[PDB]
Amino acid sequence: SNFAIILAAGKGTRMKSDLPKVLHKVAGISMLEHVFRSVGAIQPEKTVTVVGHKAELVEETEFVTQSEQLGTGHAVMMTEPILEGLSGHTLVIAGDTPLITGESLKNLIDFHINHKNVATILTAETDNPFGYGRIVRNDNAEVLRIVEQKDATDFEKQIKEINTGTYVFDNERLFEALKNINTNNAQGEYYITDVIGIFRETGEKVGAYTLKDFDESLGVNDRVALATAESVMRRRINHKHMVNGVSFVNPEATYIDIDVEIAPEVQIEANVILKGQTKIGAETVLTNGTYVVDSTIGAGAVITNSMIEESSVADGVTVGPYAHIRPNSSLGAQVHIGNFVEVKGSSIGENTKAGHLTYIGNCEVGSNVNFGAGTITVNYDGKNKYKTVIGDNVFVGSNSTIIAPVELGDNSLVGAGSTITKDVPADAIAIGRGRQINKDEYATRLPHHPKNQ
Amino acid sequence: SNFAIILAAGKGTRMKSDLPKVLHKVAGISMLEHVFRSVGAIQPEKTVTVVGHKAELVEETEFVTQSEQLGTGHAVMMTEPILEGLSGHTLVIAGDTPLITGESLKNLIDFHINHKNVATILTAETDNPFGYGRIVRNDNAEVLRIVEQKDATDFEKQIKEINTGTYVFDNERLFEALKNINTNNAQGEYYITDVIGIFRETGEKVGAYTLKDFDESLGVNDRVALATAESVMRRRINHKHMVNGVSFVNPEATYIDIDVEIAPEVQIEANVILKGQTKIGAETVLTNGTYVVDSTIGAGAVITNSMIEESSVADGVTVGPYAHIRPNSSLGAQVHIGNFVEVKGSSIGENTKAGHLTYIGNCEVGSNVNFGAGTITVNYDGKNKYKTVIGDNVFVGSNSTIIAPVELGDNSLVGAGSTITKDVPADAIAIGRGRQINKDEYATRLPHHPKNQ
Amino acid sequence: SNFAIILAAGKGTRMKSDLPKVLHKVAGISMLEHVFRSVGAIQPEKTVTVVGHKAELVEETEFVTQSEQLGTGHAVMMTEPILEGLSGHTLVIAGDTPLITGESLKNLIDFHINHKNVATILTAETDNPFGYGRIVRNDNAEVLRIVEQKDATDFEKQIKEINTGTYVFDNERLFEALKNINTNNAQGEYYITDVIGIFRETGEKVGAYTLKDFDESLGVNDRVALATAESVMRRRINHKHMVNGVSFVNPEATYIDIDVEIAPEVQIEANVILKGQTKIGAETVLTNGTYVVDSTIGAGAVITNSMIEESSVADGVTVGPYAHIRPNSSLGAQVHIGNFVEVKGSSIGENTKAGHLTYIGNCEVGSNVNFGAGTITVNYDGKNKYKTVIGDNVFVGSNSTIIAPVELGDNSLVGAGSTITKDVPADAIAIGRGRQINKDEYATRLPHHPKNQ
Ligand SMILES: CC(=O)SCCNC(=O)CCNC(=O)[C@H](O)C(C)(C)COP(=O)(O)OP(=O)(O)OC[C@H]1O[C@@H](n2cnc3c(N)ncnc32)[C@H](O)[C@@H]1OP(=O)(O)O
Ligand SMILES: CC(=O)SCCNC(=O)CCNC(=O)[C@H](O)C(C)(C)COP(=O)(O)OP(=O)(O)OC[C@H]1O[C@@H](n2cnc3c(N)ncnc32)[C@H](O)[C@@H]1OP(=O)(O)O
Ligand SMILES: CC(=O)SCCNC(=O)CCNC(=O)[C@H](O)C(C)(C)COP(=O)(O)OP(=O)(O)OC[C@H]1O[C@@H](n2cnc3c(N)ncnc32)[C@H](O)[C@@H]1OP(=O)(O)O
Ligand SMILES: [Ca+2]
Ligand SMILES: [Ca+2]
Ligand SMILES: [Ca+2]
Ligand SMILES: [Ca+2]
Ligand SMILES: [Zn+2]
Ligand SMILES: [Zn+2]
Ligand SMILES: [Zn+2]
Repeated sequence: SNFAIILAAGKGTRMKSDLPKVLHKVAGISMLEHVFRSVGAIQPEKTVTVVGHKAELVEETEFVTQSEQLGTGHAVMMTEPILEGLSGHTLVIAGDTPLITGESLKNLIDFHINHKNVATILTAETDNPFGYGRIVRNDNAEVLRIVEQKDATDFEKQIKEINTGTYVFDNERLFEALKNINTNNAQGEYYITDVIGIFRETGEKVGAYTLKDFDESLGVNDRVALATAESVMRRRINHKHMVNGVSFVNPEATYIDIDVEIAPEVQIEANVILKGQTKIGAETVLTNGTYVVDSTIGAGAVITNSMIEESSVADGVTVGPYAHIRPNSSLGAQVHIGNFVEVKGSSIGENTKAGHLTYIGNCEVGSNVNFGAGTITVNYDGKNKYKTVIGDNVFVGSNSTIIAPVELGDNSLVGAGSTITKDVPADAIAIGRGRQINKDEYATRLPHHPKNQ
Repeated sequence: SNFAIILAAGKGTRMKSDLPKVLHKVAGISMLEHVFRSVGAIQPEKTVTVVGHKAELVEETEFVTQSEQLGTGHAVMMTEPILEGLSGHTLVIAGDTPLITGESLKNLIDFHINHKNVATILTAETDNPFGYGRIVRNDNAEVLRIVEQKDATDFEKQIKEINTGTYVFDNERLFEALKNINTNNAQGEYYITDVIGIFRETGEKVGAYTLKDFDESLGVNDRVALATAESVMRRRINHKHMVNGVSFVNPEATYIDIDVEIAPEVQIEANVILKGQTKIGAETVLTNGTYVVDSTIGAGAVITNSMIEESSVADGVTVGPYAHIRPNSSLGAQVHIGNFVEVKGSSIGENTKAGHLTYIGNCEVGSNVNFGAGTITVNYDGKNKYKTVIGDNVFVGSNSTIIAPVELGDNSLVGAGSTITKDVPADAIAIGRGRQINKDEYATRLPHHPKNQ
Repeated sequence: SNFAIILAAGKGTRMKSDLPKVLHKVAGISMLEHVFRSVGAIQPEKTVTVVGHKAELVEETEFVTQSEQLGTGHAVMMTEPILEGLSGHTLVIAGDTPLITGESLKNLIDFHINHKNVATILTAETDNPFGYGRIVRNDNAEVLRIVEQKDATDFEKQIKEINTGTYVFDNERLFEALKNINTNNAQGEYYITDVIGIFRETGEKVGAYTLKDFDESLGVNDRVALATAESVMRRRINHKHMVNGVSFVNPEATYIDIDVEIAPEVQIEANVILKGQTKIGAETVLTNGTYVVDSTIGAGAVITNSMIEESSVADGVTVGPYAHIRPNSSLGAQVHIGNFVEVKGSSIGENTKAGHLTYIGNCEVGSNVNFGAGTITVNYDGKNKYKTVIGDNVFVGSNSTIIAPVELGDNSLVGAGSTITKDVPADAIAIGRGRQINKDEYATRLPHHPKNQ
């Protein structure tokens, strides 16, 4: 009953990009993927995407290639093999209108079914319709035709209802009308709007469903329009989170990707970034500058101005300010990671604290461990990485240098300032540092001394 | 002459919160506290706040409890014991309209006094009055009644003047009208708007004072409206600071709490956060990402992308970028705290420099001290914290580990890379590190060496 | 044919500033410099700037001083010596209207030439013209006069076309009309608008060119208007970059100075700051919080939440998060600078890595060097700075302390935790640290041990 054609071969010159236009991201997914999601709401039996140059990349729906730019008519014709003969209602939508909703496309197909139209145009009203196709209606307010700006009479220029370039067609007629135009065109290019002209010649019924919101119809041709799309999608996402019980200091300046999940009672300061497959648990606090990519954060956590990537963070964890949790990290329940701390490829057990100026790389760390300020786990020799194992209740002295592969046994202490080259037994202390020597009056000889300035 | 009732027991379902609705913060204080401040402008002899569930928490004005949700009429009746019999003008205001100003409530009470009204409604005009109570006026433009959306005739739906749910009543009549409705209601619930209906029955004079600004009347029911309130209050606060001589790169994206004080000639970049009892002195520069909580900052300071909490910062101080001044710190005149430095529970004397990768905790530090990059004050043994005392003109070597409790005497130098376990006399040097040994050609054996890749 | 007078002596009381008003910056240059750039579009033979108090500072165009505030008429008269007698069209513009474009001033002078006017007023339409001079036209819609608010009839108050205080005059008449007013004034002050009154007395032809955009005419009197000017100029700059192929997550919250150059295909997250003579190469990624001053960044770089000042960054470089590249640094091709790293006054050769918690100051560093986490180059003795030279393929051990002046030879390794006081030959290792000693069961005696809590 329902088919979908997505036009993804249109010109992208004004993007000034080596990336095909429809692959440019809005809130973490391509414009094309936003259109795939809205198209999904009509439950189409077949979906055909028409691509052009760099087809391989877009493919890397059913796909067909448009090798030559001969207009939207030729584009739609590239789906003839797959859709010719079939009965039911065929949506034609651009890959560069990512703000059109599933609700809008459901209401388009229903309106078309409703009025037994051969074609239905998705229209919208704007007070500045310059450049757009105008929807011409009669006394009875039925759709007669689409008039382009260049063809518009001064009276027609007054028309505020415009063509969004989104349509539903009776599938059978659509492929019949295109062949007609193609063969009798006396010209190379042809346009999906040419089919509306043919239906006018035959008196076949064409209708228009108007979007309440003109801004939903945005067709992205450049990075100005890309940023407008980002602004609308950001507002849409953040609105949903607020209705679901998430507080935002500033939802106009908080950057949350389309698939991020956020539990009720979360508080988000301005200028928080959440990306990819990120999940935030109940009552967690995210402060200004926090940046989370493809990570799970538990309940009752506080992430202060920190960057967390491809990692798991348990309930009650405190991170920051200015901490970096790098890929394949796990922070256990109630872990504290303080300022200027980097964790990479490491598991950290519950209640463990690394408060300051510390690097934990390729470590397996137990519960109730304390990392002194300035602790470095040394994991790399210039060719290979080595694992360090740290047991429960270990006290790693400030400014210590732990050279993997070593094991620090349960309850051990590393003396502050120590270089550790060998395993430390459970309940031992290890000390690897110079003994302090004091030299009376020697500072009087040195350039910092007041007596020497 | 003036009384005030604050309705703080209304439903909060759409907030999706375990915190009562009116306690949700806007610019650093509860919505209820914003209403207490606007109510203060009418100098009320008595102020009564009606609370519901979690009453203890809101209490933790005079307070009365509404154990049962029987409507705003029952809410106002919970103040009968305290206000019954008294003469003068009684403001009724919701705890969830935090944008209404003192100026607006002064102009409401004056307008009511003016026209010897028995009731005055605070009204506003909007082009989308759907859902609101409509204010019905006559040829003479006097207020006849309030008509709810569900009762509105199609002609009444056209009315753009709405009820904000803020009122002034002649106190005597108000408690008389409520008893009447309560006893003869033939129903459980009753509404403050029911009193306006009764005055219509008796021909008692009801007037309306219209807000110039409809957006001032916002009643917060969800976190969408909470963020709108934050946006308006942020704009209001930042406007006041700009008129008072504070420059903002972007006042729509700068987050300054309601009671923060900012001297003239301060320059604030976008995305600065100032919270609580914070004070900023003249000509100080705050750069993007700066976050200050409950701190005093002097004149001619430059805070670059740094977090400062419960601390005092003197004139001429430079902090950042990426520094953390933690609670109970004092930075003396012209102190420099550079990148990746944490100061906690420490006093730092004038002209002292800690430029890099340093932790200063539980230290008393003198004037003209230099902390080398990588210096750690070690203050914690896993149970107790210990104090370090550092004298004037001390040179603390890079990458040194100072294990409290020790004293570094005036003009002393700690050798770079030293572990310090013992006091250092004034004018001494202390060195606690291994002597360098060179091994010819040994690097040729190791995995980093080009010859081994 | 074209002359320009810039009025830069007007009152600045509402700025609450010791800096003269026109020197306040918008997007990295003074409001006066924005006006110099728009004035440049008319190719003036002579440009005269009238300054007042702190004249020296504005001077630190031709300049003339207005020692006494006797109005804009007296201001323009201070240019009589330089412009008296000359023929051609004289632009009069304020130093505090920085949003007026070159295109607008070209269209003003052309319109004036066009209609052989003796005067032309730059006008604009607003729905709130309160306080402004009204432009009075006739049936034929010719400009009769300028009427100030205080002189306006109720009919004249309705006029929405306002005086922006920008003009073109026939130079000869202008200086003749001013002398007339000055001598016969019976008063101290006189106004450029008084010249329009005189032309009305003589029937000399006065015309008005209307700005399409009223907001372009903003005259900055306070820091509220300064921030509005910042908002418009930020939008203008960011629009140009987007049309030129730069992606912005949020162009309303990205802070790019007027002369910053940005290659096509650059991606900029929200809350990026680019200042001064900054240049960004093709396909470079700048993430949230990045702050660049007077620096060149190559192609295919990724700057993650980092501050880069007066430095050069080659192609392929990765910086951050939370790195600080300080003045007179150079990062060679494919260099990696990781979290909590500071580079100052240092050259770093290609493919060199400093991933963590490192300070590199006054160093000459070769290619394929590895800095271990926690490495400190010690460059300062409290009086003088010293240079360290590091060769190619050097492996600088984690937590090492390199005390300048030393040279680390090609392919050398410094043992982790080492203090280095002496040169290290090429292909050597250097070790300067305590040997690890383990003490069985000693941790059982210490306060961290579970058995002691
Ligand atoms: C900034 C923050 O995050 S704060 C939190 C971090 N906290 C810390 O880093 C605190 C770490 N504390 C230390 O390093 C301490 O110096 C300890 C706990 C190592 C000192 O312990 P003490 O038992 O008081 O030291 P003490 O001088 O008694 O020495 C203990 C043993 O080690 C030996 N020893 C001491 N110093 C050295 C050395 N440099 N080399 C070899 N052996 C040594 C002693 O001879 C003694 O052995 P013995 O009993 O066989 O003779
Ligand atoms: C990154 C930044 O922030 S830069 C700013 C920070 N600046 C610094 O950290 C600079 C610190 N400078 C140092 O550590 C220096 O190495 C000093 C100043 C300690 C070196 O001083 P010098 O006097 O040149 O050292 P010198 O080798 O002469 O040794 C002085 C004394 O200490 C002794 N000594 C030297 N090294 C050691 C050691 N490892 N253990 C014990 N004693 C030692 C010497 O024997 C000599 O004593 P003696 O005269 O009784 O024989
Ligand atoms: C966190 C990150 O960024 S990870 C990346 C950073 N990576 C690093 O920092 C790794 C650095 N690695 C090291 O420091 C290592 O300990 C090395 C590579 C110094 C150890 O090398 P090895 O050759 O295994 O050490 P080994 O114990 O064999 O000692 C080598 C020589 O030095 C001597 N030596 C060892 N320790 C010391 C010492 N403390 N003092 C003096 N000499 C010493 C040995 O006696 C031997 O000499 P000899 O052959 O004449 O007797
Ligand atoms: Ca389009
Ligand atoms: Ca260190
Ligand atoms: Ca309400
Ligand atoms: Ca002005
Ligand atoms: Zn990262
Ligand atoms: Zn903090
Ligand atoms: Zn800097």
